[PDB]
Amino acid sequence: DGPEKNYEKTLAILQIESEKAELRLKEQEVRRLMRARGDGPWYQFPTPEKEFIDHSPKATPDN
Amino acid sequence: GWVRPDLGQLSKVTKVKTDRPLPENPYHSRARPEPNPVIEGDLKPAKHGTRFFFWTV
Repeated sequence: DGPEKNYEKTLAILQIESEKAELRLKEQEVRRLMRARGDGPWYQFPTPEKEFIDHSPKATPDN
Repeated sequence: GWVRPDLGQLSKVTKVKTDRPLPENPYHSRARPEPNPVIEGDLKPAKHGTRFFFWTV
C-alpha cells in the first residue's frame, strides 16, 4: 500500500500508547491521593450504621 | 371531689402545653462534617480498553 499507511498507523499507535502511559501515571497519583486522604469514591473505609440508633425517649432522661 | 384513676389511665402518654421553647440542639452537637463530593456524569467506556500492560482491549 505504500509508506504513508505504515507511517500514519505508527502515529496512531504512538498516540494510543502515550495516552495510556499518561492515564496510568494519573491513576497512580489518584490512588495515592485517595489512600492518603480518602475523599473520593475509592478507599472509603466503613463506619457503624447510623440507622440502628435509638432515638425514642428512654427510662433515663439524661441521654 | 377527687376520683381515683382507673386501671390504665396514669400509664398512658399525655400531651402537655408549655411556653418553654423547644431546644434545637439538646445534645450540644458540633457541625456535622460535609460528605464527599459525589461525582456525577454519564458512564463513558474505558479509554483504550483496560490499559493492562499490552492488552489492546
